Amino acid sequence: GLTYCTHASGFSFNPQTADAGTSMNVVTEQIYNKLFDIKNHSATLTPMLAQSYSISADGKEILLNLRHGVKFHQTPWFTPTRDFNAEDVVFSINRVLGHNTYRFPYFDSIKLNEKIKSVTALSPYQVKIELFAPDSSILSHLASQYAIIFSQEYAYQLSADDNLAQLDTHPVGTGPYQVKDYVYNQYVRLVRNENYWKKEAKIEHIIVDLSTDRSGRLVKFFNNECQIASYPEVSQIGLLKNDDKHYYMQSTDGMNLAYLAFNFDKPLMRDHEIRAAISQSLNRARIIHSIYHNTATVANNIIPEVSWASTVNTPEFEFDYHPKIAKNKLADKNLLLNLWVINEEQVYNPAPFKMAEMIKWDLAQAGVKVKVRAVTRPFLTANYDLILSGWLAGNLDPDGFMRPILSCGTKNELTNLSNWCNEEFDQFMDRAITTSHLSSRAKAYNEAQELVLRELPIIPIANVKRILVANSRVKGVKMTPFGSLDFSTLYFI
RNA sequence: CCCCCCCCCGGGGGGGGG
RNA sequence: CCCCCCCCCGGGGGGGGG
Ligand code: HEM
Repeated sequence: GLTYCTHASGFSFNPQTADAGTSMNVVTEQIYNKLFDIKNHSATLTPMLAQSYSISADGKEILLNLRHGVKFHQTPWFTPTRDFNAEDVVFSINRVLGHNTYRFPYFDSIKLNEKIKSVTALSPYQVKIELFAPDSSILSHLASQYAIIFSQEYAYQLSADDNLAQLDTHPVGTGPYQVKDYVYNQYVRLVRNENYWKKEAKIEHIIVDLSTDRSGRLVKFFNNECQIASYPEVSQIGLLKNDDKHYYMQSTDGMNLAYLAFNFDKPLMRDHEIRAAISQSLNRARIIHSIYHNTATVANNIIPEVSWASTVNTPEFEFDYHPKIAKNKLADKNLLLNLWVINEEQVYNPAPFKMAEMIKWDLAQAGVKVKVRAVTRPFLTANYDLILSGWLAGNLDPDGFMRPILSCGTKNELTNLSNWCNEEFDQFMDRAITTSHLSSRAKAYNEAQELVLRELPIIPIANVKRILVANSRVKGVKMTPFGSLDFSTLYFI
């Protein structure tokens, strides 16, 4: 038996209804399968519930050849009568599109229904996707944590009794692990799926512990009630070592960006002169040590270096810390600005309010008055001059993170906190998915990044590392920038 | 119930890359 | 740790014999 301890913050049996850029769902990574997986810095489509695919010459039609003999979980709440087929695929994508099955933040922010025309079953083992125009990002989005396949047989039985809410309370998937029992925001008890379509899970029983706070997580670990500890307290990390023979640490870089956005609804914030000066006033180097204790990189980029689309070696930032230039342009302007901070646990921010004080301090030195406000996620959904946020993405295709944050389509949404719209940026972004090749795609993505780093719609603060601690007994631990953790590969020695 | 071909999975052996 | 070929096992589909 293995125990995985992590935060109750962001816990869901459905990453589709969850707010985008906030989590990597460690639970749905084990109980649900996608059509494809992408687990390499080359973005190679690993076939999962889809054996293979082919794209029409014009680029507007994708055919998915689905795997045979795949069966859904046999749980107390559901007992399947048939194998996985095209009907389960058709139901799952049509739901997020808003089409006949007979708010999805991620899929809304990438505008899937504007990408996809139709998803239809040709054979029981063949699905046809119609596209409005060629999109080289479609299968990467269907390779993401958000594109899990649900049971059509289960949803038909649930819709029979108005019970379709149960889908997210009592799950049924094709994953290597199966849900046994749980208590909300406390624990999840997983059991190995015996009739899995791939190499079977090595550990029969896994418990996902959500109960303990960030501080007492390493406490529970060293008390041996916890064999893998995820997201530990940042100050506690500097107490640990890599020499120890009873525990090891594993870090990973990726798309985990903390940033500051300018509200472009504020006539002052639409001024490039003040935006470039505010950035010059911020000592982002000093923030990385006080907030992240060497578990982050000062970010002068939006696309991480682990992305296939990082062809720029992140050049020197033209609006980096210089308080003398900042003091001149801002003090004489006599500015007072409302800085909002989302009051929640952030994966890109261990201490978001502490950082908001360090920003309030750095800006006062250059003659800017900042008034920080603790704001809730739904209150924001219902005014700020600056907001402190970020993005965590496993999908390292910049269509999945740069489009939600900076595109015109998402301006009046929670994803684009800048309320920015640049038709030249949208130009590069649209171009980057009409071309199918990585050379062509990375060129347009670096052009858009270069535009973002000069127009300054956001100030990138940190390149954050996801950390975990594991016991020496536990082998088969592989932390990747591409997703959560695969519990299938875990085993004791 | 017995026998071919295709696809997929798992295992073992030979070869190739860090 | 990643990738070829051979062999074996299991599963799914098409074909052939009582
Ligand atoms: C490789 C170098 C290792 C050294 C030098 C080492 C040393 C020790 C020491 C000194 C203790 C007593 C507590 C202490 O004062 O540290 C201990 C206990 C223990 N060690 Fe190790 N250890 C090593 C590797 C491992 C590994 C790989 C495991 C995997 C299980 C392991 C499992 C344990 C366990 C479980 C205990 C507690 C008693 C027990 O469970 O049998 N050790 N070891």
